[PDB]
Amino acid sequence: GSERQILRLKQINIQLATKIQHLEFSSSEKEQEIERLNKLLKQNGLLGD
Amino acid sequence: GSERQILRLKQINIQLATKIQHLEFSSSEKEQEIERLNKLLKQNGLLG
Repeated sequence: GSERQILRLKQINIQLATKIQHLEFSSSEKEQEIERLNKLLKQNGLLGD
Repeated sequence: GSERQILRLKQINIQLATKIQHLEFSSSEKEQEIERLNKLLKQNGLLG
């Protein structure tokens, strides 16, 4: 149907909105690991000066 | 009518799909940054 696109898009967009939140969490976990590693390298003299 | 509603839903859909592609790309960049930081820790004897 032409109008039949309505439900399909609605439902895809809900799934994509959810997937964005999962990907934001996983991206944040990786940022926190990067910060942890940068601190370890800095405390050990390996991040410059 | 329905044609305008559909166009708006398609606009939202591409904005969401673009954001997902960005987060997948940035997350893979971050995994590479983690691998490089881990290699430098291993090389300096901080990973056993």
